[PDB]
Amino acid sequence: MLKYIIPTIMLMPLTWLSKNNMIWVNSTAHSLLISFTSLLLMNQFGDNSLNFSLLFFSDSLSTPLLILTMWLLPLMLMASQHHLSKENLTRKKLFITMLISLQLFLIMTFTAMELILFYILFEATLVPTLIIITRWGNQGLYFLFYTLAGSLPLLVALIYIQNTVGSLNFLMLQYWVQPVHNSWSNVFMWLACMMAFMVKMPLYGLHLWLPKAHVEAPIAGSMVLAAVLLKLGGYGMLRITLILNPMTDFMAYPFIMLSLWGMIMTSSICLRQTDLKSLIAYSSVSHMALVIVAILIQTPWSYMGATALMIAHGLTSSMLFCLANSNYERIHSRTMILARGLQTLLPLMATWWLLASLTNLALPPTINLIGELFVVMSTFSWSNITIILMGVNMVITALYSLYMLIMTQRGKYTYHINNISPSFTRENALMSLHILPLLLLTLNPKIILGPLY
Amino acid sequence: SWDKDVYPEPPRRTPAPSPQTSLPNPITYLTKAFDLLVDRPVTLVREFIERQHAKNKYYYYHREFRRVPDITECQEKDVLCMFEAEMQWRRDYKVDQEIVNIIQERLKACQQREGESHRQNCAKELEQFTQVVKAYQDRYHDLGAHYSARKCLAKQKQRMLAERKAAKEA
Amino acid sequence: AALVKMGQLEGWQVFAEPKV
Amino acid sequence: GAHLARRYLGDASVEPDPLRMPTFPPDYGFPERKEREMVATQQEMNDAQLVLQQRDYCAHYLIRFLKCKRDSFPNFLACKHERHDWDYCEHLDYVKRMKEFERERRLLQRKKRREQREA
Amino acid sequence: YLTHQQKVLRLYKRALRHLESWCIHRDKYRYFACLLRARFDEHKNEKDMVKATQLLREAEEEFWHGQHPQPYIFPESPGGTSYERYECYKVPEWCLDDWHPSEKAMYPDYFAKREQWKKLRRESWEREVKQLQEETPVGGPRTEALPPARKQGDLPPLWWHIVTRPRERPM
Amino acid sequence: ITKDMLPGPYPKTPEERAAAAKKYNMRVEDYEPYPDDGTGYGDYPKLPDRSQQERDPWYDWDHPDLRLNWGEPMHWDLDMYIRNRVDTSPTPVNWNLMCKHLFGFVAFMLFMFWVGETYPAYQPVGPKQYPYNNLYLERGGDPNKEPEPVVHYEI
Amino acid sequence: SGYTPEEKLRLQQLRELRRRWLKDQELSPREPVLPPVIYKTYRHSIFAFTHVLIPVWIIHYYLKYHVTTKPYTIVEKKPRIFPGDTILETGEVIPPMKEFPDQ
Amino acid sequence: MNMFSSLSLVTLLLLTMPIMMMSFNTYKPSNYPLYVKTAISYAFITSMIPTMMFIHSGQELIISNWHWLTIQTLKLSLSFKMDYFSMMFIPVALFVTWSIMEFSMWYMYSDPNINKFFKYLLLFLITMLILVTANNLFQLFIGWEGVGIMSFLLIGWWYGRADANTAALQAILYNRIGDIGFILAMAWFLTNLNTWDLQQIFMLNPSDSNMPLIGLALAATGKSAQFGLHPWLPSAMEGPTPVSALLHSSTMVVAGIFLLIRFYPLTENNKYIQSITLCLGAITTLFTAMCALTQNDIKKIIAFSTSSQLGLMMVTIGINQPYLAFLHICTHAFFKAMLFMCSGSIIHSLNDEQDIRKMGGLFKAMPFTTTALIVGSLALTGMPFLTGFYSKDLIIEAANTSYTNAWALLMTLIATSFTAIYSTRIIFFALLGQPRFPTLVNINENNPLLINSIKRLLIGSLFAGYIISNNIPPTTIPQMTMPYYLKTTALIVTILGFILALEISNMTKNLKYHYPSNAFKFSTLLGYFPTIMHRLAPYMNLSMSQK
Ligand SMILES: CCCCCCCCCCCCO[C@@H]1O[C@H](CO)[C@@H](O[C@H]2O[C@H](CO)[C@@H](O)[C@H](O)[C@H]2O)[C@H](O)[C@H]1O
Ligand SMILES: *C(=O)CCCCCCCCCCCCC
Repeated sequence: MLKYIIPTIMLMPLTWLSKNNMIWVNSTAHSLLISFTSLLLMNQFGDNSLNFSLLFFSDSLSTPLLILTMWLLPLMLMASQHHLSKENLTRKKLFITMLISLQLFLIMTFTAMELILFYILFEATLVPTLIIITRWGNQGLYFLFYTLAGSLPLLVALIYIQNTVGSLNFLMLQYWVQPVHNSWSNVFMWLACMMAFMVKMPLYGLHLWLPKAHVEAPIAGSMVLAAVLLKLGGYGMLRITLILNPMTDFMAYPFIMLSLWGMIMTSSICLRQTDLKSLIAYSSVSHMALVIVAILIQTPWSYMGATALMIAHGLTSSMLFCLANSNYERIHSRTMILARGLQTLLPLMATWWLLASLTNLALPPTINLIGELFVVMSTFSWSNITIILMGVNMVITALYSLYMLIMTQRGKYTYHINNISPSFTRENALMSLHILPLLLLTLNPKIILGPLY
Repeated sequence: SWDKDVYPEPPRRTPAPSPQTSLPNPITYLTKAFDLLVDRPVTLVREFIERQHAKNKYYYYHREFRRVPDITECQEKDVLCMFEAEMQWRRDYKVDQEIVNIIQERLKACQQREGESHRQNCAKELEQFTQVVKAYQDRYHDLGAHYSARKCLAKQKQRMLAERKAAKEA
Repeated sequence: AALVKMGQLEGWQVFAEPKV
Repeated sequence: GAHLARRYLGDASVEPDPLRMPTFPPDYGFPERKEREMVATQQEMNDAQLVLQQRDYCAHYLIRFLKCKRDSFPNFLACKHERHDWDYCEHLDYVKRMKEFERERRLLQRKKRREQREA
Repeated sequence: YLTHQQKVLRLYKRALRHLESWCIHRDKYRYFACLLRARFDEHKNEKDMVKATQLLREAEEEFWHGQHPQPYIFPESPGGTSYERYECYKVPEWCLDDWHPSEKAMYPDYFAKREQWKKLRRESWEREVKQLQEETPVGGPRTEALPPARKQGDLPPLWWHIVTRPRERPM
Repeated sequence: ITKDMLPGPYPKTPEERAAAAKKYNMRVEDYEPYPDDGTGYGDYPKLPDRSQQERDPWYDWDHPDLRLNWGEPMHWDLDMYIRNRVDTSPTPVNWNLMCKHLFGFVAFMLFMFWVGETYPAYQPVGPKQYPYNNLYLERGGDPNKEPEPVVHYEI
Repeated sequence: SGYTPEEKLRLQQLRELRRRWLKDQELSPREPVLPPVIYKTYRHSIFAFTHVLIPVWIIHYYLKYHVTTKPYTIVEKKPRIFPGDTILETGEVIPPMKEFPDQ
Repeated sequence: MNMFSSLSLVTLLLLTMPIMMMSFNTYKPSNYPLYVKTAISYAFITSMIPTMMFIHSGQELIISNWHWLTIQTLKLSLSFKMDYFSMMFIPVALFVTWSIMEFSMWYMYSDPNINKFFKYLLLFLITMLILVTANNLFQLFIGWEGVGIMSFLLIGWWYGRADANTAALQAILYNRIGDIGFILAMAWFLTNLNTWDLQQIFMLNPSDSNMPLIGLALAATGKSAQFGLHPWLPSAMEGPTPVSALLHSSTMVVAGIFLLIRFYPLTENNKYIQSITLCLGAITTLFTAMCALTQNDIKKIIAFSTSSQLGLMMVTIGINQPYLAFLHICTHAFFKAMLFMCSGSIIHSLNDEQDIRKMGGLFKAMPFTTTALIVGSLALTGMPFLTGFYSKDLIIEAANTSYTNAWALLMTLIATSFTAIYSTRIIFFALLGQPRFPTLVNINENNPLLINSIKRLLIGSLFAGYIISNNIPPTTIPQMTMPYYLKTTALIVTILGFILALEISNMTKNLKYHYPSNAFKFSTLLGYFPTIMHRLAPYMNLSMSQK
């Protein structure tokens, strides 16, 4: 992984040593080069993972997340450079450095071979994230609750597992895993191993930090939060469930119920959301509830669907935040009903809205549909009755996805808004860089299906 | 082009035309136009391409994996032996998936080929599909996403003990 | 109370005696 | 038809049940009944790829028609007589089923008359 | 909000239109329309305004019973089949300011005249604002009626978005 | 905008009512908060539960598609009452009669279909006859097991 | 119930501006100022060549040398065989049916 | 085989070319609509060659050209089923679309987005041919949901109009409820069988097929607007008239029926499913034919006519005559598409007036539109030997003589009489009587695009049923023996409908006041289902979502 870690580090000297007006040109050009080289990780074998060294490895699960992570950095730079134009040079460079350090932690987090190394990097990602959202945001209980009920119990459980098993290396755990027998102490080990990831997904009932975070965050913060940071919870659960069997058989039930019901609740809430960024944030809770279900029932089909859903959602949700940001940069408001009939004024940007909406409601054969379908098939075997809940969710999702399109793009334009300038080349390029790779992945879906393929 | 034993096809029997009309058959005149306009130029282009491939002939091979000891022969917690047994089991698991795929394609081709008489004429293909699916189910079903050679072996022993217990009951 | 009963059954140590 | 008014409004005991019948031995009141002869063989119907519901006691006329329809292309009007032979054979087949219903009906009426007579 | 007269006349029109929906044929509608007028002409000179209001109230209850469930609607009226059909085609005039100069150069005569209107708008604004100040009682307007231009050379206050509104068939 | 112009807690004394009413551009007589229960409406006005479709379409609204005027207080559930969603307009048929007529029709049909199933129409014919033991082999029957023959006779 | 003199006057003044505005939407003669059976057979011929012949060459090449070279990619329903038919591959003659009863 | 397969695929590839060349590659904006119309015209010809080969020898193919994805023991390939149903429907769909596109060149002439309109119509057609040629459920699902999205984009064509957006979202809502059943069938087949391929499903031929077929029936209910999920089809009249012609004839609405036809090998053996589809079709055909009796919008009458015919097709499925249901699809496409184009001819000439109460006196003023309308109406009502008689008449005979639910049989016969009444209603109020339209007469139908497009469908509505029925191989044993009162029932009840309708339509000219009965109001307001349901359910869901 050093071929990716070191060049990512070199983005920092590049940004700080660049000419005053070239900081966006240099960082974007060179982060795209790093993203290009990330395709070399697709050297995946049918039996073995790609094991670089004693610290880092890459299987079919972390590879697509790594490529998504490295693709996002250049996109985040384009999305940010307009609203940071008036910031001074040193604060521009500090913002870019925060994005680079977040990529550095992320690529190591997805490739850490030892779970305690994963945990340390998994928590370091919050330092640049909180700085980004606070220092460049628009305007306590959850930090305290999350650490109390998530981060700290996970640390104790991992340390306890290492004492008992003798290792936390993931390859070693694949061969030395022992069954988890029923006991009250094992019930707390199970919860301690999962609650930190459930909060970050987020699990329904623990999700209200996400709409709040998205409302305050700048565009880059929302992009990485929606595309990659949520998937740390999914990735962590996909790994740590290896050592939680067979206790997951019954411990999953309350969390499956929360997700299956949470799907319909958060989808329904999207119909009544008055703020675009909140609507997308609740849409992410609904989509991620499918990933939680898929991880918990742990079947070969549910894991392939979960991997595709995480990748597909990352591109789609990030694209939707960029679309909502392009409106905000004109009308300076997040309210969905304020600016209507925008298709009359911005015809091409309306096409992006349509394509983003179509992937959001999982139109076949988008990878949004493939991932969603695989989970629906797997949960039907788990219990035939689940098809009703999954089916209803598909209906409501199409309703709010098209409601968002109809409210903002269709109808009559708002008379008094007269600063709707034509879409810049920067914005159109930003949208096509989300949707083109997303639609191209339909041609070769196998590379985002994960290691169970 | 492909092994006719792995993907068999019964001998073809097309009946000779027996026209009982005097109107010309338009499909015979469209066949000659197709051969003249579509097939022949396509064949010529391919023959040119194949001549170039003949000039430069090079080979690729089918990888052969030697057999290594099964997980049953591995000592507990011996990762080095477990690693090779586990990797071999995964290769065999993937091959068995393609064996079921081959038998499913035989069955599907038979259904289309036999037409309205498929229920009677595809009995052999259905029987072979039924048996292989059973064997595949016994090996691999219900293992879970975190499947392994260990979990497959544990499933086998559970089934073997039940069979041994049922043999005594009889 | 529930935790205390759980620890009594499972033998959870509050002030564990040093061993290693 | 009228036959439904009898079963549902009148006495159903003397009306045939379409799902159950025949409820009498095929030789009752019938000294020496010849079997139906099948002209087409199983291989012929198999090779012709007749639909299963078409593989009845008229299949040989259908096989003849399907062959003529194939040999007369593109003349899509050249097999009227063959089409009619198949159609007429099916008409005779249906009448046979109409007689089976009528025979069962009279037998059920006959059974009713005896029971009264025995009573 | 509406006088008694305005309510009697609005019922008269509404009753006739619903009658048209029933009768369909023009001779039949003409016959029954004259009978309906004779009913409105029976109590035209009702003086007792308590009696008149009772007559109107009963008339409206009779209308509700007799109305057509699917009355005729002019195609471009609210609820008609062409209502707002062409709204997607109405682009506000301020969008022309954002045209690329190469787009503007295809219509030199048009965009020259457009400058004159923009100039006329700018030079009139102060006088329009002043006129509304000196005619508006303290506390703000009591109604939404706007005044005309009272001098020569003045334009009626707040005219821009009425005069330059999109055409009803903009393409 | 300032905190004085933003929504506040439920008003207690009448003086807060007057200030809240002026904040929402309403007269004191029209202003009425939601019930001071636990929902969290605050002092946001409770306005008539009517869809935007009921408003006069010919008036020059500042928002023609929403039929709203600038500065006018918005109904709490405005996004539910837009013209694309819930309509509450008067109907020519009373609501309760509509429901009874519609339910009565569906109930009668479902009943008659049940009757039609229990007394099905059919023609006076015996079962259709097939040769070769009711096409035992064609229907996929086991060729090694001998089938108990079915025999059909002439009539 | 008519216009007041004030209302009449404002409408007249707006009417005059609106009609002048509408007249100004007319294009001048030079606008837009832009920058710098045989026929019936040619289009059908060119269209047939570019949209039927070229695609069919590509598709026929694709099917003949890449799709039909793999097993079970194009599966035919086997031809119907009627009594009396002759099989090309083997020359086998299919015997006629029995003799029918008179009907 | 080599010419059969190459021409089958070039038919589909030819249709995607005008979409592909939209990316600046000798793209002539000059006349893009004419370019797209020409592609449909050539695709029809190339699709006639495989159809002729099938008519001749019954040749049938499966083309599984591209291997897309393998999920363990489930191979997914792009596979095309060039069979009976594909070979007959594709030429019919292309022929009708060819006329609708030529009609649209005149109807949508002034629309500034004429090019985008033809792109959407072409996409609508491509996604429908993916549906009908699909050999696996996943590929079918692509076409299934593709037509639904194109309906949304075309129903809401005039996106500034709030009712257009509401109708477009309504279509998505009802269709997505049906798609619950579609994914239910996909989940059951994968789990119980091990496939999404039609060949392996029919080879295994499961007996406990109640759950998968209920799912498929639910999907058909939404897509073909059967009772319960029906309101969206009449609301789809918000779209431009050419959209309704394509939506209601050779696309979308018949996909639901087509799905059940493709699975007849399973429904043949499930009498429980046959009962359900029979009853569902009978209530649909009767209920919507009743609604059409009192509608005044000429497009709504024809929309309820389609729902009534779709109900008849569903009845034909429930009596185990999948091949007669398919024939009705093909015949119905010819004259139902023509009727919409005749209505658009009237609507255009009366400056977008759609209320028949404002028409009248058009019989002589529009002689060619009148001729097509009468021909179309007679075909719809089963006039002997026109296109509609060659399917509808057989369906009634088959139902009359089947072991069947008696109430369903009765409701179907009454709906046949109602077909004559609302057909008489259009002709009476549109063509006859005296002009009731405004005084500035702009009636003009002398446009070659208008005449030619209608003319080709008029020829179809005369001889297509005869030509098709005399070429298709027999796959059943038709019932040809029955009493005279069962043989002529369709003709009699259709004639009584005309007699009854003429009496009622002539009563409207009397100088007598007219009061509304509860039955009249029930018919006018569509049985109140939209009013109660489209206010109650949105309220209940939206009101709980906020809290
Ligand atoms: C194919 C044939 C189809 C036939 C369908 C027949 C069944 C559907 C019609 C059922 C109507 C039942 O109606 C039920 O009783 C009456 C009217 O009848 C209604 O209630 C009211 O109706 C009318 C009008 O106000 C009054 O005269 C009556 O006094 C009152 O009861 C109820 O709200 C309803 O519950
Ligand atoms: C006799 O030949 C059978 C066919 C006649 C059809 C019967 C008409 C419908 C009967 C309605 C009764 C309703 C009871 C469910």
